Amino acid sequence: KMAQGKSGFRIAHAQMAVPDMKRVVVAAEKAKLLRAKIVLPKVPKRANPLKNWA
Amino acid sequence: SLRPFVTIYDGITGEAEKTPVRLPAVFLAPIRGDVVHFVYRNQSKNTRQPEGV
Amino acid sequence: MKFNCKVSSNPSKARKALYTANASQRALMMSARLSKELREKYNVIAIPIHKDDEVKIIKGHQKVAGKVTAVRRSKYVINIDKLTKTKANGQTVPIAIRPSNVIITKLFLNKDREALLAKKAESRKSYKELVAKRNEEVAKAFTAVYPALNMDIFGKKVEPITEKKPIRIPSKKMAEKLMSKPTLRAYKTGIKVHKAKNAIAAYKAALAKK
Amino acid sequence: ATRFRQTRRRRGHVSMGYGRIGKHRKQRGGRGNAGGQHHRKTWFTTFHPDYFGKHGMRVFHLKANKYYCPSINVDSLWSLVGKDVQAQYKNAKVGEEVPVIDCVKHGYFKVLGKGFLPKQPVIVRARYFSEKAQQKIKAVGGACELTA
Amino acid sequence: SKDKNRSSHNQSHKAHRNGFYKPKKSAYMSTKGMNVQVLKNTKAQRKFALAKKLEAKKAA
Amino acid sequence: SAPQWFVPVKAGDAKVPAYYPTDDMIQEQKKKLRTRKGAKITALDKPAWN
Amino acid sequence: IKPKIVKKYTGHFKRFDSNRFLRVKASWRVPRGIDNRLRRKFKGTNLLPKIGYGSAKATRNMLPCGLYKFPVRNTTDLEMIMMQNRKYAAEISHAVSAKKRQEIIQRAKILNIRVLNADARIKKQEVAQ
Amino acid sequence: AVSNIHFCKDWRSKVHTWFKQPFRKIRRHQTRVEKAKAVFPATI
Amino acid sequence: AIDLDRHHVRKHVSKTARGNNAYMKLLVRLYGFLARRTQSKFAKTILHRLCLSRVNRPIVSTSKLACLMKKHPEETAVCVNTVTYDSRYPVPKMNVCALKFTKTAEAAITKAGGKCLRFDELALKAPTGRKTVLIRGKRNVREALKHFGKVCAKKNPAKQYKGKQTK
RNA sequence: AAAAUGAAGACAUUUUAACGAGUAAGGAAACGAAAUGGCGUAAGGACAACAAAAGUAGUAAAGAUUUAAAGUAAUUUAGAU
RNA sequence: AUAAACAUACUUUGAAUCGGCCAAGUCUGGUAAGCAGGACUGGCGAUGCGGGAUGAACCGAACGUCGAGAUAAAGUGCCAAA
RNA sequence: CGAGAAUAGAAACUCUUGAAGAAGUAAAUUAUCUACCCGUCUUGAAACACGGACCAAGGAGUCUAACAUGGAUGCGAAUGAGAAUAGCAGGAAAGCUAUAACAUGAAGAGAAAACGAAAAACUAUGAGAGUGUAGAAAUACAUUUAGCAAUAGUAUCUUUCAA
RNA sequence: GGAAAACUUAAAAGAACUUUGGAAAAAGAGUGAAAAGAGCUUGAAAGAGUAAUAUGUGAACGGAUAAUUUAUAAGAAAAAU
Repeated sequence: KMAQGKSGFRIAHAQMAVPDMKRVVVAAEKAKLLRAKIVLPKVPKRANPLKNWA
Repeated sequence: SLRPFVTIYDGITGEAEKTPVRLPAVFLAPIRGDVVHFVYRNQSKNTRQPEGV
Repeated sequence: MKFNCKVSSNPSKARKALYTANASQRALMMSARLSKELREKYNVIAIPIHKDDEVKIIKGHQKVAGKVTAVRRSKYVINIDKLTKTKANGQTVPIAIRPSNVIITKLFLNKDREALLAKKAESRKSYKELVAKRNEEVAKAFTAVYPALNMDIFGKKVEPITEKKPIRIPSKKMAEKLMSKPTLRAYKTGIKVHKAKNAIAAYKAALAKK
Repeated sequence: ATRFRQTRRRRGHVSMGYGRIGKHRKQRGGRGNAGGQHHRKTWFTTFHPDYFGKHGMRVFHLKANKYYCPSINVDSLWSLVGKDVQAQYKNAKVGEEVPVIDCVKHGYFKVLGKGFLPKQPVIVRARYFSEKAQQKIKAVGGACELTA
Repeated sequence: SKDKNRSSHNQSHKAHRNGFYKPKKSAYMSTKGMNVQVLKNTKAQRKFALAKKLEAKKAA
Repeated sequence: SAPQWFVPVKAGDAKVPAYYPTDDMIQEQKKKLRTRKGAKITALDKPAWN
Repeated sequence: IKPKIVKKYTGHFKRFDSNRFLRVKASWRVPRGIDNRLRRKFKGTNLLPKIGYGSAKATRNMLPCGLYKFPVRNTTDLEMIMMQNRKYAAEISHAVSAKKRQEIIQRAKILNIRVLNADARIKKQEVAQ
Repeated sequence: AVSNIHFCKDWRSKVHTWFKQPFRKIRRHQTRVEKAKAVFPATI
Repeated sequence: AIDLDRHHVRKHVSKTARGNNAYMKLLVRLYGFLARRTQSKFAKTILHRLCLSRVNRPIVSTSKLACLMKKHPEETAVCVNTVTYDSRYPVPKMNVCALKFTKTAEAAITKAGGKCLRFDELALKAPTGRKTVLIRGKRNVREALKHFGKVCAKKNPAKQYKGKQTK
């Protein structure tokens, strides 16, 4: 409804309806659309195969 | 748009009024800090008095 | 707050008007409070000080009593015979005292202080009847809305409201995202601090129960 | 906001961002539009190629109120009354009432023909009409009315 | 106060920083100023194909 | 229980907050600085790994 | 437990020509002169601040005692670092009186928080006491 | 854009500031009120 | 040293919502998570378009939504921009997801029987994008683009910023 | 630069790789994975002991002179007089 | 064939600059010039470092703060490391 | 003799120095190495080129008006209407309200008279969405659909002697 | 034409008497919370004086590295079965 004491002014809608990110996350997890969380593998240090037998 | 009920208290006796009042829709407006900063930066200069050497 | 446009709230203009005040207006500034015995007899709070008026010092190093020997309106001070200092070579000189640091104990009333002390008495009574008239109308209005109550409840202890009804508003979820970084880190620090204070009190209570 | 200017980021640099060889002097080629045909000619040629000269006839005391003629196309006619009024009279024809879209009251004096009209009859009243505007109004089943 | 007149020194180095901008493909596809009869033949066919297409679009 | 960071100490009859426990329920703990175990003892006839 | 704090340059970066003129203070200013000896990094005078001198991020802003600094103005300020007494250290501000300093020092001992001004503004109990 | 600014004359003595605008409102309103008090349908 | 063609400078792509709008920042987080986890080109497209500036996010009117959705009846238009109302032409029934709906545009879609979703509801219903029709508005219709260039040019002259004595 | 993680930790997140000279000149503010990061002077509006006495101050402010510490630096911090 | 996704194509806005100087298995005027003027490239200007004793341009090589190691130009009677 | 693979195997330490001052840091002096006067115009200055004896304080891209681009913002065929001005509470150079003249825009061409836009478009490439198979970890191939932005080219339409 | 020059203290209580001196003054004494002592709130830099310490053949100053001197400055726990 347009304001009566403020001609031409109406309360705006936020850029998002429910400003919460959790309900979308649980919907895709329920729908099996999300990959599993990733922990970066420990990158091995450079070695010298000409001397390091291992 | 349920707009939950809001209780009205008595200032003298402290007893809450039996009839709650719905939450006005102005309390569901987007909370924009940037837009307020734009307006407050301007209107805060409107009380200033002219000066000059 | 002051609402009169003729008077000024400027400290610089207040001091200047004080230093350039003529002798007529310098006497009213030099006023001292009457003592308990004199206040009950005349029903007057304070009158401008006078010569030969006996006073008692209430603020300063020496709280002696004496007779006012000099009223100096240019310096805005007075002199007491008792309070004196020897001027090195042997002669003594009076010590100035602000009139607001003394209270009058004995009056010098020739013929005009009778006029003044009477006039300042009716003024006190006439204002009390004005305050009384206004205070009864406020009471008359308050009871007209709260007949079971009395106006005396305002002068007593107040019992706060203990009910804690919460309201569900879909903005409490964003409250931390509407904070600037400087004020969010202060809000969260106060939360963490309070929890530590609340955790110690819980631990202390277990030992007290033990 | 003088704290956000470039002067605050150039405190310490000698020339204040204007060069050492070519200093910042008083003038850079004149005062105003000087040299419109001598040393700024390549500027006026590039960016205002018809700045110099004369064209057209002089009107000694022009009457700009006589050329005032707001215009509206046919596709924008029904907005003058609203989409709710348009749907109300959608299924009208010749014989019964049809809304009259007067345009002078709304401030439009001429009606032009651009875009399309809803397939409904209508009575368009205005001061001037276009040749293609009247065709589109009559083809949809409406009428054209003059005013003043 | 004689000065040096002209030099090409450092002009090829400057020209190859943001190097020779080749024209796009649309520059070679312009047909302004082509044969008059060839343009007439092409336009005649395009108007024939377009009208047939729009007639079919009207049927469906 | 006590927070892992909270090591209560006796207050010398000084001013303490309402949440801080009083002296009668505080038992001081000796400061511990040695966290590495000493060397083991093996048979006299066997040689050390080192 | 305390790591090894390594400083890449322990000296002071003094302004150029500050040792010859008293009007040129010792606070550093990058020389912008077109002929400046220092800004051209001549041999002998090529010591300017760089990001390369920055100390390790882990051991940055860390006092020699192994802790950080947390200024306090009253007793309630101490309550913000009682969970991190192994990480921070109280540092009473310079304007805090001697009467208030005792309350902070007395409370900080209760909360096991180190104070770096423990002998600040003390009374005259140094001779004949 | 070819600039057209007529500032080559003395504009500093041609400047008129509206600092009296908030006080004109009070002044005119007080006269409108005083007119009705004097003879009411004179301000009619 | 090393002889490179050029030195590494900041890449000229935005990776976050511009400005301090708390809700637009939340949307970027929501779709930054979806693009990273679902690894879908659609969520990458929405995430990329949410970070464009206002000038690069042009409006789309109900007239263009009506025409683009004509042969897509059971579909949801997805335009990352404001949606204005073309008062000249009727609004059919359609479900549209957009950053903002004009007061007159939302009432025209709602009355016709459509739905005006936002970008959180779309992520709840079609997160990877299944009944979506990606739509963006025209960029070359800006009045600024007319004046760019040299108006003395022989092929595509500019439009001559008006000023003193512009006949 | 790319991967990973992400309502709040904290060091302006974690990992890997490449890179780092410079006059004139440019890089305004804001922008959670931040479209360079900061220090200093003064003035205005708020915040500063969350249990009803709520930043420091005659148990010594500002300033000054020095001794040490933090920061690559701009500077900051504290002791003594 | 080879190389190229922080590739490629750009768009907009704008700064400073158009006194230049040097080298050469190059040229023209001049007896010649550390003279005057050009073609191609690399430099100095805007640039420190190691070497040529010293040097705007030569030789090696272009610079975040450092530790260790092979090296470059060039050196190895003393100054001076060999 | 023997790789793979299966079965059994084992590393937890010493000495010295330090509140009689350890490690580090600072200041002063000495020794080796190293170091030309700053700012400025200039192709080139440490220059026999100019300013500078020394210290403190002051000291130089500011304001007003018009236009454009660009980053954040509101509204959107509208935007503004703190145009004057008229009211409200409160006493207020602040705040709020005013179906409003007008400004920019929605339509463009022509010197002007006189005019004033659809074949409800076409072509090319292009953003997204599925399905199957496989490697097999990610990911790669085949197929169905969609055709936004942008660029180019077109048919058609308004105005002009001329697009 | 046209300057420069603000400030003791809460209160003058603005030292008051002796000795030396031609005098000005100085040394005591005294007032004051404090000389803040009238050239009076604080009291910077340039320039001097005194005291302590160090250095030395035609400039001086700065940087890296060590040596000497001085200063700062790290602890009260505790082993094996």
